[PDB]
Amino acid sequence: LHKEPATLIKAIDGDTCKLMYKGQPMTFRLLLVDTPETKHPKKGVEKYGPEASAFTKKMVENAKKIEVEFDKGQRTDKYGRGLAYIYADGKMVNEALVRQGLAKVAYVYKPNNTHEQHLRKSEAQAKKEKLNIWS
Ligand SMILES: Cc1cn([C@H]2C[C@H](OP(=O)(O)O)[C@@H](COP(=O)(O)O)O2)c(=O)[nH]c1=O
Ligand SMILES: [Ca+2]
Repeated sequence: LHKEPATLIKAIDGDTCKLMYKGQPMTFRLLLVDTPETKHPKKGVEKYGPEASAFTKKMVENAKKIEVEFDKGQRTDKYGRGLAYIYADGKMVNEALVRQGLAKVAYVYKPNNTHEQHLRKSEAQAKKEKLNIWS
């Protein structure tokens, strides 16, 4: 994979944000994870939804550098959102959330699963530590 610079435009929730990428603004959705909903009426405000949003917001707003790393398959989803692993000062936001029990590993669609095992190992640790979503 290969990291590329991006500039934060606006944090939306735990797993979705707006970034300036290659000159253009677009919304990104974190690969392989799912933070709880705080927007869609069908799901309502789910437990830890507000917590995941705050964690992500803090993490991306305070970073000196943001980088996007597309996987080997499709780079956007059906809603036109970029699908990537996002790094804040070298730290993967996707992993950070999973490690804290603020996201579950989900939407594993091959071949966009390069970091699946890494994320799963962090999810298991969060589970055994009974963190947030796993408490
Ligand atoms: C992370 C991810 C989400 N999605 C889709 C699946 C879900 O579609 P449906 O909404 O049609 O079920 C939605 C989940 O994202 P949200 O967690 O942002 O809702 O985005 C992908 O298509 N591929 C991905 O890699
Ligand atoms: Ca979500």
